[PDB]
Amino acid sequence: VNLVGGGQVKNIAIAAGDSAKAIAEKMDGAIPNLSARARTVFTADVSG
Amino acid sequence: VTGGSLNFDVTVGSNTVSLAGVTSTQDLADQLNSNSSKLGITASINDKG
Repeated sequence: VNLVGGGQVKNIAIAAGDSAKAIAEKMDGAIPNLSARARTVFTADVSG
Repeated sequence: VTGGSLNFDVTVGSNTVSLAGVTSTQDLADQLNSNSSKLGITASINDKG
């Protein structure tokens, strides 16, 4: 996946298996004044 | 690092560093930050790596 902004295109490498946290960490940084948080909120409901 | 670490040295001018056990960038980072007394060269490891 590529990034656009401030003339700093950077193909972020997202491997097969990387969690959302890792993705956030990688996409963070290089692009100036940009941040990336991660959050996994999931509910559950047991049936019969 | 395949099966071991990089036991190397660093000669900055007169004195010579005798660091050992380098497996990651962080290890060498700590080795430099500790040796900051002897070697007058500051090191820095950002979140990038």
